Amino acid sequence: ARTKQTAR
Amino acid sequence: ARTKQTAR
Amino acid sequence: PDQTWVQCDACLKWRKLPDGMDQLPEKWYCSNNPDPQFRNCEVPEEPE
Amino acid sequence: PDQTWVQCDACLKWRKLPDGMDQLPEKWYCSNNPDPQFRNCEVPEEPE
Ligand SMILES: [Cl-]
Ligand SMILES: [Cl-]
Ligand SMILES: [Zn+2]
Ligand SMILES: [Zn+2]
Ligand SMILES: [Zn+2]
Repeated sequence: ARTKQTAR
Repeated sequence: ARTKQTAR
Repeated sequence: PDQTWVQCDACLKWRKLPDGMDQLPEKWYCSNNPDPQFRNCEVPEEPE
Repeated sequence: PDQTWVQCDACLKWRKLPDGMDQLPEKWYCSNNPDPQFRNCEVPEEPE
């Protein structure tokens, strides 16, 4: 799957 | 919506 | 009457609809399908 | 720990996922979402 990450 | 018809 | 199909605006699969539907939304998705077996994008498109 | 998001392969909206989960399938759809309020393509994408 295509994912991304963003800072909390 | 986008629709089409086909014969039965 | 002939067979109506509607296209999912997301997955672009065509879905058969029953006769005599009320008017459809501008954006229509698999989740809106009255047929409970075809109510998401993961279900493959029925053969023509 | 960063917020993971996954993209629906159908509608292309991004859906937040909880931290636990690697081992996602090759294709992923809104219908697969562990969050039951974001489980179809009609639901708008949450703001970042
Ligand atoms: Cl879906
Ligand atoms: Cl959907
Ligand atoms: Zn669909
Ligand atoms: Zn969908
Ligand atoms: Zn989706």
